[PDB]
Amino acid sequence: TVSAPATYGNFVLSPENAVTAISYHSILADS
Amino acid sequence: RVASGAGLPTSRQTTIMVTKYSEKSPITIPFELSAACLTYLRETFEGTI
Repeated sequence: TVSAPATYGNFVLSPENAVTAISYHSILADS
Repeated sequence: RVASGAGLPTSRQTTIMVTKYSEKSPITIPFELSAACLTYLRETFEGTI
């Protein structure tokens, strides 16, 4: 078992689901 | 009107009505807003400097 980084850095808000969020907003029209 | 002293003055209407027509004119200018800056302003995120 290898401990890889859990997040894409520390400079922008975390969640990786951002693709679904922006697209959903288009459909509707801690560091 | 001026009170007369030599001739007999004719009676007149002391008020007259005039009609004026109006002119119309529109003025317009466009301006544009980037979406990215609008999202910055809308979404209120403040975590980092």
